[PDB]
Amino acid sequence: KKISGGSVVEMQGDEMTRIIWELIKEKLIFPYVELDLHSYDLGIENRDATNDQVTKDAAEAIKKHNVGVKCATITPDEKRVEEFKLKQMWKSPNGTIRNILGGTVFREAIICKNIPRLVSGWVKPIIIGRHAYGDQYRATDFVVPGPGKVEITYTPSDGTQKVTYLVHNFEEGGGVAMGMYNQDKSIEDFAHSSFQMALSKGWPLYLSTKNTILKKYDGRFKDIFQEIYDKQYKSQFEAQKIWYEHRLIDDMVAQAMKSEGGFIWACKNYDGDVQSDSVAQGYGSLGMMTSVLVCPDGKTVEAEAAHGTVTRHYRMYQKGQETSTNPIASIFAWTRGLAHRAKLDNNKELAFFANALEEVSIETIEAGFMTKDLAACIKGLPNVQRSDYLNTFEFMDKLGENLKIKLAQ
Amino acid sequence: KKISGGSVVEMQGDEMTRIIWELIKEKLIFPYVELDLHSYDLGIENRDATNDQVTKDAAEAIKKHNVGVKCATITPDEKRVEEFKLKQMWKSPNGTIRNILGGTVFREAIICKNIPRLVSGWVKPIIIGRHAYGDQYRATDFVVPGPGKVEITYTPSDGTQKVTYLVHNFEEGGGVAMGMYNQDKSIEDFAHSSFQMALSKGWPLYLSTKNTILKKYDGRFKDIFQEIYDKQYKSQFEAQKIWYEHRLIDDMVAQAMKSEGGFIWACKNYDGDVQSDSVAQGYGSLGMMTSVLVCPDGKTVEAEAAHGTVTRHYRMYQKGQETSTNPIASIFAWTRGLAHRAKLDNNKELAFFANALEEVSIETIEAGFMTKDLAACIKGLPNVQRSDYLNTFEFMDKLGENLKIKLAQ
Ligand SMILES: NC(=O)c1ccc[n+]([C@@H]2O[C@H](COP(=O)([O-])OP(=O)(O)OC[C@H]3O[C@@H](n4cnc5c(N)ncnc54)[C@H](OP(=O)(O)O)[C@@H]3O)[C@@H](O)[C@H]2O)c1
Ligand SMILES: NC(=O)c1ccc[n+]([C@@H]2O[C@H](COP(=O)([O-])OP(=O)(O)OC[C@H]3O[C@@H](n4cnc5c(N)ncnc54)[C@H](OP(=O)(O)O)[C@@H]3O)[C@@H](O)[C@H]2O)c1
Ligand SMILES: [Mg+2]
Ligand SMILES: [Mg+2]
Repeated sequence: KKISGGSVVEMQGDEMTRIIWELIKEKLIFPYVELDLHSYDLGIENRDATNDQVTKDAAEAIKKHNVGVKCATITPDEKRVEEFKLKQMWKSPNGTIRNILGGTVFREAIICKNIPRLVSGWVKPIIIGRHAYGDQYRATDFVVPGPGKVEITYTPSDGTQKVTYLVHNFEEGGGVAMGMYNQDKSIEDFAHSSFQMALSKGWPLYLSTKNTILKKYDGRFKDIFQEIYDKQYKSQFEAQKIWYEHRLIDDMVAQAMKSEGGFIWACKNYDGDVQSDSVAQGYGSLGMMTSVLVCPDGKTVEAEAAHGTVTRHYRMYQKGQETSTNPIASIFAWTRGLAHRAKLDNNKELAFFANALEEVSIETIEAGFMTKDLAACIKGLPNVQRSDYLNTFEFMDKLGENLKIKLAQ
Repeated sequence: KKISGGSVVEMQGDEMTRIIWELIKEKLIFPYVELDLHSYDLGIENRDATNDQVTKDAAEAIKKHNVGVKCATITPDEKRVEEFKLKQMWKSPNGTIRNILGGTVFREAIICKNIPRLVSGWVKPIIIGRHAYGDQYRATDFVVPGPGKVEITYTPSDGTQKVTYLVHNFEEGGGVAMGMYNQDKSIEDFAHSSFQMALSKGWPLYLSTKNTILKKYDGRFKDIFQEIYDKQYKSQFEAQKIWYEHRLIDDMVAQAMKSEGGFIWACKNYDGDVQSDSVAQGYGSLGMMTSVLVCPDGKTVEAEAAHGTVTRHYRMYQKGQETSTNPIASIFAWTRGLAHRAKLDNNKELAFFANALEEVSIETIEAGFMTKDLAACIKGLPNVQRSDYLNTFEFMDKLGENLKIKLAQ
């Protein structure tokens, strides 16, 4: 019999992931779960034929039904215009979905006992939440060709005095300057999503800033987090035996390095962008990392794999050659989206399914069945032999059958 | 029989490091090397006595004689002005010496094979250089208390052809905003010290930036490094089988994590401050890290331990309790200073001494004779027993006695 799974927006995507995506639904999901499924094809073909409007449609569909699961999509560049004869160099679907939904993106590992990390001691997930707006990413930067002054000026709407600050007087030669900003409302959303994510996963939360030097800019993030914590989350944190602390970024990267893991780490835009590439690598393959967008509203979530379409593997797949692409990240996109769906609907049976699929995936790996990327974590890439791993399809077949066995009890 | 070691400027310091400093000189340096020493007591009491003049004097002496070796010093805060009745909250001696000399600080680990790192494969040194100036550290930040526009502006010295960059029109509520800059001259210096360090150590060099988004601000860093490489350093790198490449920060932090080590990593101001704490902890104890200032002139160096005065340890020492403070970093401040003295004076015998003391230090530890911090890296802090390590004095006595053995050869 089939579990009543509810409403979910489903976004098909490109290349290697698209093939894996279909295998996941066919073999892992639809056999066990009936869904009020709203599909939008964000394949690059159907994106061009609708002028990116299927993307905006899907973002709004997530806003309406609250749970989005998305396959990796090609982000058009020049090479990709030539490739598909694209009418316009369309923007990142993730950029467009983020911008429409708001929210913070959090990256959580999938951890298996028999797969060594690069940071030996990481035994639990370090979940980085990256504040997705402003700072360096909406900066206004320029070359300073020669002598002159760079000033920054605030002009109040309430009539009162314009303020002008000298940033630097270039007396000889030139250089470089920029302005950047953040927005109180965005910082509050970032805060809300981080507090909520910590309360739902059951881990403490740390915020990193550099407020020792950026006393006003970063002080603001620190103040906003503290004041939201105090008036809206503190007592749930203590009832759950969790805490919230602000840290200096220099202390935090050191603490994360020495940690066992088991915490949420809210990062500023740039720090999240960098520190999450470090942490993912410290865990191992990107095939073991999801990327989940969590809106401030408590309700709306969008889940994907942290990696891309895996073009290189797709090229070999197009040539009739062997592939071993890790599907775990795509699977946990499904399971983590489904678990959130189940939390919204109070659906014990769906929560039970999502968790059992995670367990089947981990157990199957723990038993010796794994893709090449994972075999390389054990032996070192130069020593992997063909008998150490399964191809993509053998691995999915195995997971599909172990799942079936696990679901019978 | 003594080695003529030449001219060295020596700077005494504070607390636990100060005790260790004297021991190093008495037991490891002075029995073997005669020096034209120029001593300066940058202990906290003497800085106060001379209104921080001894710090400026020391820095002018480094300028004159080209090599400096410095013990860890107290940076005054409120609590410290109380402790010593300081007539003013004196500036960090590091930042006073750095501003006077120019130069870029580079951090290099000491690696022993029986001491595990936190990061698996790190087997060779990852030497981060930090651009010492500008960006966040000389920025102009402020709170935006309500609606209004923020604009940053460049006005050429002749007062003509002003360019205004709108950073944000804050329509509802407020936020935060910032102007920052860098300077061509400073960036060139940074490039020269990085290229020189790479060619002296015999490692390749990477420069990390975020030029995918900061196209003008960071492309300037990239362009300047590239034009100084192509004009002045390329043929030397090629003769030494060594390369220079620019990397995106996101790629670099991932590369470093996956690496076996063995490169110089030039970082921008903020990235250097952050990633060097991450890397230091990835290696283990701070007692195994030095911090060497290298001036663009090719000639002038200042060496010290990357750690501080180890105040916690010093308190135990002041109450007549046993202490175990790693002196390796202070020793490598002396050996790396003396090697640079040797390079400048073409002093084979001094060069031999420096390297032998480094070897002795590593071998002693590799043979099981070590301080508590290192025993903690092997066993885990909670599992360390007294018999797993040596106390400070026992450890120095053992080095001094292995050193004497090695010098008979
Ligand atoms: N959210 C998104 O939709 C998203 C995110 C990132 C990138 N992209 C897009 O995806 C495309 C590919 O970009 P990319 O090559 O930079 O990124 P990628 O797809 O993440 O692939 C980079 C490399 O990482 C390894 N890898 C990644 N995912 C893996 C998996 N599931 N299993 C095994 N190995 C995996 C592979 O290493 P080896 O090659 O060494 O095997 C692979 O070639 C681009 O079109 C880009 O725009 C999309
Ligand atoms: N370059 C400099 O001159 C410099 C740099 C940094 C700090 N400081 C000054 O140093 C003082 C102390 O600052 P801090 O306490 O933050 O930093 P610290 O002196 O570096 O001590 C930090 C902690 O790291 C461990 N540690 C550091 N050095 C060690 C060594 N050689 N052997 C074994 N363990 C070591 C100890 O950990 P456990 O306590 O866990 O054992 C120690 O308590 C302050 O006055 C500060 O201003 C100076
Ligand atoms: Mg990134
Ligand atoms: Mg730092």
